[PDB]
Amino acid sequence: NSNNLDSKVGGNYNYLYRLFRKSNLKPFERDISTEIYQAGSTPCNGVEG
Amino acid sequence: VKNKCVNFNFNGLTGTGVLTESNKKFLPFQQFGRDIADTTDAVRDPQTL
Amino acid sequence: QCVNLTTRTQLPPAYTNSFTRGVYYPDKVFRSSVLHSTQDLFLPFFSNVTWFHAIHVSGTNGTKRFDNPVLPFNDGVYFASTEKSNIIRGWIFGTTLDSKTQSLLIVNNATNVVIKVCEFQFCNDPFLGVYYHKNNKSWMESEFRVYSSANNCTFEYVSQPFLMDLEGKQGNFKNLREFVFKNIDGYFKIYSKHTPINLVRDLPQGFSALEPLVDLPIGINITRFQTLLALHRSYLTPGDSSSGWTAGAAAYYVGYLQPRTFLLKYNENGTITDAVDC
Ligand SMILES: *[C@@H]1O[C@H](CO[C@@H]2O[C@@H](C)[C@@H](O)[C@@H](O)[C@@H]2O)[C@@H](O[C@@H]2O[C@H](CO)[C@@H](O)[C@H](O)[C@H]2NC(C)=O)[C@H](O[C@@H]2O[C@@H](C)[C@@H](O)[C@@H](O)[C@@H]2O)[C@H]1NC(C)=O
Ligand SMILES: *[C@@H]1O[C@H](CO)[C@@H](O[C@@H]2O[C@H](CO)[C@@H](O)[C@H](O)[C@H]2NC(C)=O)[C@H](O)[C@H]1NC(C)=O
Ligand SMILES: CC(=O)N[C@H]1[C@H]([C@H](O)[C@H](O)CO)O[C@@](O)(C(=O)O)C[C@@H]1O
Ligand SMILES: *[C@@H]1O[C@H](CO)[C@@H](O)[C@H](O)[C@H]1NC(C)=O
Ligand SMILES: *[C@@H]1O[C@H](CO)[C@@H](O)[C@H](O)[C@H]1NC(C)=O
Ligand SMILES: *[C@@H]1O[C@H](CO)[C@@H](O)[C@H](O)[C@H]1NC(C)=O
Ligand SMILES: *[C@@H]1O[C@H](CO)[C@@H](O)[C@H](O)[C@H]1NC(C)=O
Ligand SMILES: *[C@@H]1O[C@H](CO)[C@@H](O)[C@H](O)[C@H]1NC(C)=O
Ligand SMILES: *[C@@H]1O[C@H](CO)[C@@H](O)[C@H](O)[C@H]1NC(C)=O
Repeated sequence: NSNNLDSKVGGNYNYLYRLFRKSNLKPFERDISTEIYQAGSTPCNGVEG
Repeated sequence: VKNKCVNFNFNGLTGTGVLTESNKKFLPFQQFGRDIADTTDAVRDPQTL
Repeated sequence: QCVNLTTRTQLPPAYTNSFTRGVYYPDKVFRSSVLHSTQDLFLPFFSNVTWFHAIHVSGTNGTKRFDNPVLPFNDGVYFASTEKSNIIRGWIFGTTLDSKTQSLLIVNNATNVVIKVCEFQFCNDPFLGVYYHKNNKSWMESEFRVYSSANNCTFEYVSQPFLMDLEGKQGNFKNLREFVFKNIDGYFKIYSKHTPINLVRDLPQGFSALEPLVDLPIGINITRFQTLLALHRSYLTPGDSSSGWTAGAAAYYVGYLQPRTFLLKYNENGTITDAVDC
């Protein structure tokens, strides 16, 4: 636990996690892309909505 | 200690046996030698190489 | 900085046979006078291997081949190179060879060996270029057009400086160098071997076990790879940097690894001298 170090009174938002990936990661694989994830049939054009 | 029945710990690999000078020429990426029975029958000394 | 090369004659792809090449040491355990059966990603014996050239044949039409296509990376690549003037300079591996994803670059800069896993906006025609000065009668590295931009660089390695003479040697291929590239569990496994050889046309016939070279902890997705070669410029071959170039004679052969069981023979000296593809 690192609550004494990684927590801020107003909220520490510097730590990020990946949600909405197309497929599961391979073992020891790193994905740092920031492309917009398309959940529906309508295709995105770099815009969130 | 050579030419004597000793317990040995070579780079974490423990065993019992007699260590003698070998004519085998290990490749630089090789540390242990194994026979047909997969037993460690040769070892490179981590200090004297 | 990206330059789109032109004046390349269109030729059908070439194919050849890999007889028994591509065998590498499965592990780092010494074995002598033994027949060891092991299952691994091996290049199948007598496999259909793609063949690429780099040559500028003098003539009216002739042939001006500079083959650096984007080839698949299915499970592992056997890459052989017959060269004499150090034309094959490296490779780039990735999925989408642009800034969207991360890519690996293993290149020879004629001074250092650079291995960078990072987000590269790779050029459509990436290459290197050596200029030949008539006054000095000397060859110097002058062009590096592999990528346009590099961002979010996670892995970097630069080797110790060297010389790597860039003279455009003429005659026979004096160097066969073989690599095996694998991408397993976030590790780029590179096995390498070098043999003198002396020929002009095809992939050498024989047996030579590849030794483990490096295990890069890159942790990236790789499905495609492109070979980076070096072209030649001098007082000859005038042009606008897209036609004013010539290709030094070189060739490289690409085969693909498959999960196979091989019976390897270790002689009394611990060297893999023969193999059987079961
Ligand atoms: C991955 O790359 C991002 C883009 O870097 C910027 O654009 C390049 C083309 C180049 O000009 C470079 O110098 C720029 O800095 C990094 O920056 C973030 O990009 C997002 C766009 O999706 C932007 O909203 C952020 O403001 C920007 N941050 C910074 C500090 O520039 C990424 O940096 C990390 O990821 C961000 C989501 C954010 O958490 C940032 O604080 C992080 O440092 C790069 N990601 C890595 C290196 O993991
Ligand atoms: C590694 O990269 C390949 C290619 O970029 C990914 O395969 C693609 O997967 C998407 C959906 O996941 C498909 O729409 C594409 O058609 C696929 N392309 C190819 C060439 O296969 C693969 O999913 C990636 N692997 C991981 C673990 O992310
Ligand atoms: C970069 C360059 O121009 N190389 C040219 C060489 C060089 O002049 C000599 O290798 C060094 O003097 O000479 C050629 O006739 C040759 O041998 O094929 C043509 C070739 O284009
Ligand atoms: C330490 O190990 C090295 C091998 O890397 C060896 O050359 C050297 O003699 C050793 N030193 C001692 C004091 O044993
Ligand atoms: C080279 O040609 C390709 C053709 O698809 C093009 O996409 C690319 O932009 C060109 N490069 C330059 C530098 O013009
Ligand atoms: C190798 O494959 C190509 C097409 O992929 C084919 O034309 C050629 O005949 C094949 N080689 C052999 C020896 O079958
Ligand atoms: C190649 O790159 C290395 C590091 O990026 C650099 O030190 C070296 O000078 C370069 N060599 C060239 C540009 O010929
Ligand atoms: C000749 O060599 C020197 C140093 O080796 C270099 O600075 C010079 O540019 C070369 N000549 C030409 C015409 O480039
Ligand atoms: C094994 O090595 C020795 C000495 O290095 C050499 O004399 C012998 O010919 C080698 N054996 C084989 C089969 O290469």
